[PDB]
Amino acid sequence: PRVELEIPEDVDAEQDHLDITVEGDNGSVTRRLWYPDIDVSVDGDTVVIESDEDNAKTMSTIGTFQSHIENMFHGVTEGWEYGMEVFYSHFPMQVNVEGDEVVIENFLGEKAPRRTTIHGDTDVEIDGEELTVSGPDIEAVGQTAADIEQLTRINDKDVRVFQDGVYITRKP
Amino acid sequence: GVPPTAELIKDEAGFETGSGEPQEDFVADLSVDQVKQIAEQKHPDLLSYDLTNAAKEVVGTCTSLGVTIE
Amino acid sequence: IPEWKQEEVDAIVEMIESRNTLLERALDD
RNA sequence: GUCUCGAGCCCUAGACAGCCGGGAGGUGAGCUUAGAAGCAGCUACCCUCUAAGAAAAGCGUAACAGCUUACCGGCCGAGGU
Ligand SMILES: [Mg+2]
Repeated sequence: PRVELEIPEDVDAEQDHLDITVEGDNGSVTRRLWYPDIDVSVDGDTVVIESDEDNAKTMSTIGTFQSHIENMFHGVTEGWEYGMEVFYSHFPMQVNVEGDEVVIENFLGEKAPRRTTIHGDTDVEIDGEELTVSGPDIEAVGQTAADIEQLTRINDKDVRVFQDGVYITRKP
Repeated sequence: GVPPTAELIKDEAGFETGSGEPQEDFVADLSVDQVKQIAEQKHPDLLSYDLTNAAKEVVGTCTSLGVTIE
Repeated sequence: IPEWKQEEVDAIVEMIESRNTLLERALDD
């Protein structure tokens, strides 16, 4: 099979070996696309994902490579934005971005601050009760967003009564 | 402004309550000219253009109650 | 060729004298 | 999990899926009931408008409301089940 992806005018992408770098106005994303007998190349204005084999496993990955490249195109132009809201019942939760990590203080009454590190060139902007995770790499942004929700994970007590935490509101 | 269809059948029949099983148990009765009076009343309520199809909507409550037509 | 699609074309061709695919098919007639 | 072979059916008069739009009136059917208006129960389950739209398939409400299913139309475009 062979699937040709036309590159947008805002975007220009180079390639070396198995790595594909995609540059644009919102940033640059480099990804490694490696799978048996699947050749990913740049043919001037199009990105070609081809293979000599047409089996279920090869087809699965050709379609995964397509979505990864189309996502990189969107990332370097419009970008990726995940919106989050911080909910608290009794204890006022202090969410702040201290350095290259987002810190959550006084969660459920804890003295010790809960913290997670931000993945790559992802930016976390906070406007009071709303947080917006943004950046070019969907892998980095999607994780940094998820990491924030996962940071307030509660296994010991009932999640239905103890609903405090930062949750994902908008998915792109 | 115009009252419901279910009440307009009970006025020109003489009966108040319906039945336990419709069509199988006949209670009330209407004629040919008695359905032509109820067709003149409802105009913005019904979506029918002609006066012929306006009568069919009134009969669509009658035979499923216990009303026989003569 | 389904029988209802043929009967619908014959209903649209009738109203031109007196789906967007069934309208285009009727216009070509 | 993956490979191979057969059968039926659907499809460029646009299939399968997804997304958008519509999902309307007589009437909130009748009986029951303080009330029950698709949706507690019983019975019926009828016809207008129309390109569709059940006397309502599933949640939801004290009852409404609200969310969608049927069904119809659009976007899409190649196989689908
Ligand atoms: Mg316990």
